[PDB]
Amino acid sequence: RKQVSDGVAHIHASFNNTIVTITDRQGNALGWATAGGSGFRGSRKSTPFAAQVAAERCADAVKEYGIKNLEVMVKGPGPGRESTIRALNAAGFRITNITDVTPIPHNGCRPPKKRR
Amino acid sequence: SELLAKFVNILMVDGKKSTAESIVYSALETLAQRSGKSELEAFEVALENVRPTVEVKSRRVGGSTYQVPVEVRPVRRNALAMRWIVEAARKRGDKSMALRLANELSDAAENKGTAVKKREDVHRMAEANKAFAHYRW
RNA sequence: GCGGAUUUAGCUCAGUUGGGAGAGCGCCAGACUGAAGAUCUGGAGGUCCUGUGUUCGAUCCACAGAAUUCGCACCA
Repeated sequence: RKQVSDGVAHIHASFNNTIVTITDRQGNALGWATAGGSGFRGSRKSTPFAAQVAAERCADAVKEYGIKNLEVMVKGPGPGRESTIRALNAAGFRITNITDVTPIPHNGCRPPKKRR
Repeated sequence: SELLAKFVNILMVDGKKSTAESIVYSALETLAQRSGKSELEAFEVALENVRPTVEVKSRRVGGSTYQVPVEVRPVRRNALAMRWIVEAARKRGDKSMALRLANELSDAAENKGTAVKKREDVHRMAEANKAFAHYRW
């Protein structure tokens, strides 16, 4: 009950399952959601649909906090990425700006077994 | 009505339409005597309640066969509704033929039984795989 | 000996507006699958420790008894 009114909408999109974490201008997450939090096991969570439900719920939960506008920050590729976005464009919030803050590293990290 | 003309054919075994229409119209007669409603109106509603909307098909997509939900066409819903009503009628235990149809058309409006179990089973298979909804087709 | 806790359908347990006996698992069947599995649905399954009393009616109150468990007490 801090009525943030405006904040940021982090979208951790991945091939495993997208996870949304709404926050304020500072960066303190007010609430989050994920396909797993929606009830999905682990294989169906990656679906773009499980991303829409996670985006809307993560949003609605924030509606309670009193937030109206948010800034989406997309990270990492994967199904449900664009789905989570449009899911946010709707709901009860106003997407003021979208940004692809996907890290995509430079040079000094040994890739995992799957990547090597 | 063409619907009634189509329903009398599925009850026509060995080409005896004269006797077929005899049991049909005799059912609508006893149907109005048992229920205070027009035989025609009580007939249509009976076929409307027995119709699926989304059917799940099996498809090999790369590795295994996934179940993808798909919409049904209006031409098959009429056939199934007609077929499942006559089969359920021949399942009743009343000797009178016209009576098996009259009661079935009534219970079909009340909704409950095996035909309903299959309706729920299919409705359950659907939505259960909502994770495959994006494949509307 | 004494006190506390516990004593519901096979198992594990919920159940105090006293007036519905119920859930999970299990068992059987159905659906599904080539089929088996898993999941979903359905059914069966209860002297609800025992007796008596209290009320119009008690699993759900009182009293008495029994069993389980625990602390304590006893132990040339």
